[PDB]
Amino acid sequence: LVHGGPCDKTSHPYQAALYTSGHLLCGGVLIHPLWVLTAAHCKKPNLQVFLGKHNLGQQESSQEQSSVVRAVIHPDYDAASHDQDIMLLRLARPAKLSELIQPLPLERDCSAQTTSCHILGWGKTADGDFPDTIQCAYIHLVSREECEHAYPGQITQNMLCAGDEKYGKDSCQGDSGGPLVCGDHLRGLVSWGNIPCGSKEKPGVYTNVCRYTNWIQKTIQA
Ligand SMILES: CCOc1cccc(C(=O)Nc2ccc(C(=N)N)cc2)c1O
Repeated sequence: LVHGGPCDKTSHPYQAALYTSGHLLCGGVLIHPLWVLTAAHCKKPNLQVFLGKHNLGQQESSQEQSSVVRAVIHPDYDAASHDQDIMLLRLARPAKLSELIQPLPLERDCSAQTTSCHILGWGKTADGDFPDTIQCAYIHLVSREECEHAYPGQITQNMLCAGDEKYGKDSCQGDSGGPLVCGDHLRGLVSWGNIPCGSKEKPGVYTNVCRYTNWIQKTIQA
């Protein structure tokens, strides 16, 4: 995450850290004790999910680790365009809830009125390094028309755009699959955007979570 700052220790109980080969790969969102939502392009071998983490460089009393027993990629995910960039991970060990481990409810209304939004993650910062402490930033949803102008022919109905006019606060590599939170609800998942990261003109592109209500519920209940 670029141009942000360290999160408040108690503000992100839904945040998951996804690892492969002992290295951080992606972000994720806890949505049920047994399920974590992430981006479909985060599919890698033997994913290890860490909940209750704030600082990746230290062992924390609140942390809970679990392997993945099932990875469910949306049937219509298109890797080249990032269309339908969503995947459900079933935990081997269900999340033991605490003040620092809680699910985040989903935004089910695609026409939800404008609320305060924020992004978070252990992705690439402004200096180009990967931080040990989770970063946070307030951003705003960008109109579909302005986003279409930024990325001609690339924005689908399964995508949302958000960014920051002032400093270009934006998500980056490592934050993928992490949450775009609007009014204490999951509005989006970090998917793609400007390289190098920065949203002053080209906003961050997020999976439009409201579109996947039926698919998520059908997968969890299957
Ligand atoms: C499975 C690991 O995932 C990745 C691997 C390689 C590259 C990326 C990446 O560049 N992602 C990204 C770019 C821009 C924005 C943005 N500016 N909003 C967000 C994410 C990646 O996620």
